[PDB]
Amino acid sequence: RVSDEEKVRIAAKFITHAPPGEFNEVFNDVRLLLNNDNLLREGAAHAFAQYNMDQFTPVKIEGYDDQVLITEHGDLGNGRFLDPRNKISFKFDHLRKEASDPQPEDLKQWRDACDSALRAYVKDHYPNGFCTVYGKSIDGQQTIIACIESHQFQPKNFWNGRWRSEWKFTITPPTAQVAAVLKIQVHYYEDGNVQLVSHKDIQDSVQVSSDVQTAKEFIKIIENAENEYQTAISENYQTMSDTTFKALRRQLPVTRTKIDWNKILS
Amino acid sequence: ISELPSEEGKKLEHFTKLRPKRNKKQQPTQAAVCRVDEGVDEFFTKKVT
Amino acid sequence: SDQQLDCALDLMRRLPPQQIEKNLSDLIDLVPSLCEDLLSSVDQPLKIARDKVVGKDYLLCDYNRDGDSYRSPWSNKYDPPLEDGAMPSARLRKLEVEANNAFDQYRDLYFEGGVSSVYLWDLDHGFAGVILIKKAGDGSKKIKGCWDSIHVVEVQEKSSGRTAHYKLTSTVMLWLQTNKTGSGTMNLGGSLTRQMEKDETVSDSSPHIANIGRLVEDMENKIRSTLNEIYFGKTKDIVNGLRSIDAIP
Repeated sequence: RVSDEEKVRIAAKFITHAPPGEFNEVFNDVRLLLNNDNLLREGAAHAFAQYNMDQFTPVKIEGYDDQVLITEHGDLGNGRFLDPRNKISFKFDHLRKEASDPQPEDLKQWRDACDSALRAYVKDHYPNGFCTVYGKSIDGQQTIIACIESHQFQPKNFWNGRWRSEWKFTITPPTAQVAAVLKIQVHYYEDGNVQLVSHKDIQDSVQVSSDVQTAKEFIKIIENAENEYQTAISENYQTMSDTTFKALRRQLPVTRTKIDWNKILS
Repeated sequence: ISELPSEEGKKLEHFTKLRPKRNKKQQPTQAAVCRVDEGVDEFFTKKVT
Repeated sequence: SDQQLDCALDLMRRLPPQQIEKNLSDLIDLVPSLCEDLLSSVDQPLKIARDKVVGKDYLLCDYNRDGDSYRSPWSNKYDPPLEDGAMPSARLRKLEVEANNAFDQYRDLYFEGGVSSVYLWDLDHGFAGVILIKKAGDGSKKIKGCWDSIHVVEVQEKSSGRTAHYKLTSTVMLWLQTNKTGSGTMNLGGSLTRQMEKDETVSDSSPHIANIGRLVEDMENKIRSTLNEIYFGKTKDIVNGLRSIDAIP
């Protein structure tokens, strides 16, 4: 058997593997199975927060009308997160997914410009997208981090899906080393459980100039990459459809008719 | 902690519950005994960090 | 704990089906009292064992498992060897061998390759069977695919015996993956399940294996269609509602 420790380790593991829009169900299921809430509260605590940070969970702060992403880049420690757009800390509830207690906070010009071009870009290409841009120093180097989350939750028709992109431009003028991770997940669960799991890595090096000029190049670069990714995915679906699937099971035998089981059993 | 909101309308049904049952003589020692699956680990770990 | 089981099954409709094996064993560690039921309700990717004695392959599933051993439909032995594992009656073993042949022809006609296995076991008033099939792709176009069939059938013979009642519960696991500069890694996996319930005539001209086969056939024909709709149609349409190459009007 296993300890109550290993039990929550298992419980936490399951939660962080909750599919988009299904955190509440996975949570309800696990908590019933663990059957020990203060063990859950204690043990899965780190899980809840990871889930929201990994998933780039979006949240509305009453007062601002730009939704902010929970991301480990916004993690201010001690329950709070940063909103770089409006320069605020807010308390965040990982199970309710609510922001509260907005407080003021203290590459400004580049994150601003990048942010502007990215909002434009997101509103044009993602039906329900949000984004969040960070400017900070990672071990001596100045970096822009642009996260994008977009989803469609259709619980009543047993399906959910989510796109996340995360772009890191570490800036060493006149060059910027570009890193990005692209992730898409789709789950359809009517009379089954089918999931798409996809992700692509990008490493590149780029030119750098002025805040505003540079921002636009960054967004034009991002748009391009996310088209290749999306296009290639669509191509994969097509090859899978008309080539690979057909090689698995025929639609009918070569006799163009169903089986004669009398003949079979002879 | 408490029960969180569900927007699914109805419970999911499990058809495999109602399958025929086969009584064994010796019960399992482990759930597995002695790749579907490729790329899936790094989906949950990959990060620009 | 009929409630616990449900939660357990609900969870498994939600965790990436690609990791069913690890998730199931973790899940049983979480709730051991559900071991026996979790093992017969949760479908896993089929595995292949060699039957040394006859040097043929066969498929594994809880339905040919006893202890930590699996029984071959070829040699009818357990492996590793097992002291008194569940065995079909000699009557049933006979039919089972005939269902194996019958469904090997089925496999051939429809998959033109792959493996098949049929395991039967006795019931109070009739019997049950599970027909298992596995077919992998070639890796043509750098795309990997595997198809898994699990048909579990219950057969209720009535005292007349002129007819029987058949409960078929059918699962197909479809597994595709690819790594292209594209794109990147892409893994599309899962399974659909469906039930049927029919009364058919049992005679010399319409025997059990014929009735069962015809059911398994209608079913896969159906599911093949739905798998095609779900995988490359529905989940596709979902991806393309998250983001759009073309600027939105």
